[PDB]
Amino acid sequence: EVQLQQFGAELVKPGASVKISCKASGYTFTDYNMDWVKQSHGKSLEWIGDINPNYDSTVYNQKFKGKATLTVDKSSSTAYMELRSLTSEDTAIYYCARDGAYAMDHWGQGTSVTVSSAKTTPPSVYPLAPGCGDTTGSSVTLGCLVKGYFPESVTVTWNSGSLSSSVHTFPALLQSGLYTMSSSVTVPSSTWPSQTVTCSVAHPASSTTVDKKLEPSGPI
Amino acid sequence: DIVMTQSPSSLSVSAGEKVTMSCKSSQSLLNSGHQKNYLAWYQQKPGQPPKLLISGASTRESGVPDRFTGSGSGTDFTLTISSVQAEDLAVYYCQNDHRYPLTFGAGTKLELKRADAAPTVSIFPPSSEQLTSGGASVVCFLNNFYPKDINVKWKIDGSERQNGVLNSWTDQDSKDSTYSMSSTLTLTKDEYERHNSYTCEATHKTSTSPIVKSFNRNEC
Repeated sequence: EVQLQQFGAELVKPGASVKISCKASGYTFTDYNMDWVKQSHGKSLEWIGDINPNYDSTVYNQKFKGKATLTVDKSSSTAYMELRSLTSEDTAIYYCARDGAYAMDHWGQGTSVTVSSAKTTPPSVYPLAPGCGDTTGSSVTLGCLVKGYFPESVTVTWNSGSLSSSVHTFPALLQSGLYTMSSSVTVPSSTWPSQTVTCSVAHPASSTTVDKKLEPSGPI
Repeated sequence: DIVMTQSPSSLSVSAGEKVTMSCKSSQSLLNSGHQKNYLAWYQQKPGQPPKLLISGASTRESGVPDRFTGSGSGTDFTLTISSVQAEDLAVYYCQNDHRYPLTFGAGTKLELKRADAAPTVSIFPPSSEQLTSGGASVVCFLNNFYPKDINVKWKIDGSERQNGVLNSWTDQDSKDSTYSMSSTLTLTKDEYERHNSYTCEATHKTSTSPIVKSFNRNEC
């Protein structure tokens, strides 16, 4: 329907600048304004500013004056936020949203921004399969351990979405400057190992995707 | 700057019940020109952007269930859910949509209540890819319990280990309102190979007898 696609660097070095993008689709870009919004620590939503794409008219929160700068390119129906002089307090999720008569009625999916001098590190993907001699059981839980990656954005797809129910995402924890998360799935034992189960680990920050197949430990 | 103040900060109920949240502004939100109050409610489910439920204090967006009702006037606003369902687990924010700078409340978290449930426990040996990497993590999944309160005891050859243990709870589940948790004991390959029995013990108020799950490395 209406759709807002955000893009931008997820890892940016302190004191530098990043420009986030927001591609609008499914409505006339120039009939509405675009708001930008900072969510920090998954908690507090702060409004950054407003841009009218007709007049290039902008209204900033004073807190963000000089930090953020809103722009658009009506040609491609895309709004841009540029943050500058990046600092550890600038590390957060940044949303664009369409502002009309019904407040912010469609939001982008957010750009997670991490300010850090550390370099990007793709995850190790380790399969979690019942091993040794375990009960076959009426169901079987398989998992993947996604370890040693930075920055944090990772998504784990099981069998290209076919096994989307019965999926547990375990939130990442940061330890020695690297993240580790895991992801479990539970399926009938009639399913595995007779049928192939794969966890697909996408780490955009490193442009890496890793398919790990969950393999039985011995023959059945 | 208008100040939005939500109450209660958290709220737990059972499926089918009705709830009520308060939002109070420091100045009036009434547009006397429009004879409308520009207060907006948003719902943020874990890992998703905020989604608009209601603007103008009382107007639902298309496709928002009429279990949701916004009411109030001036500075006193309330969001009302008639029959809470498991899916309604989320943080609800109100938003000053009347005067720059737009400002949000800190949000009210709606948690769920169901019957106490016992965790389904699975253990997993280190993978052969992680042993090749020189690490060795032993993972235990405790799945679909209630309450979130749960203790995991790791033991190596009947001896109690508490050094490399990392735990991660899921957000509450939008279908059965249970929690899951992932306990990971990480050793070097060196120490892992010098021992044999590996156990995780799940003590949960759902019983007095812990749920235990173990394996011997030599059999793996």
